[PDB]
Amino acid sequence: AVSESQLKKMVSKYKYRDLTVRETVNVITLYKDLKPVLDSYVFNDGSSRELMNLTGTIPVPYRGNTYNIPICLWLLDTYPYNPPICFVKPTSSMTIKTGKHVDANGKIYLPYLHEWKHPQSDLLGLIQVMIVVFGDEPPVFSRP
Repeated sequence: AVSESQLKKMVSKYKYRDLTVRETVNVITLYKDLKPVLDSYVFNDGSSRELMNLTGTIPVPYRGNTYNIPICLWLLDTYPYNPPICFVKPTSSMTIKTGKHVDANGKIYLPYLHEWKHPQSDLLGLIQVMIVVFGDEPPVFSRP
């Protein structure tokens, strides 16, 4: 994976670095296709900041098969006290299936994010929710 020393260096400007690093470790230890990456987040204001996101796939059972659903979770620099900004990340070969929990840009909406409160709310709990919702209604299509 990535080490915690590397994670601590990557999120060095975060307000709650040890908590963010611990939750990230737990996620990438469990979901080995999620990778931590530093990238520029384009805010609504127009400003931009360098934030860590978790990007990759999570395993989702759907009607007799397990699908690798591509996602992106952005951690704000006040993580874990504000929720991540979450997207499904379809490849060039994929479409986004919109619905109650997913808009046309791939942004995800869930009661868990709206209701987010630390420490009862965390990235592992969130991913469990995504696995249930996407298991009911896959947010990405790839064939007719």
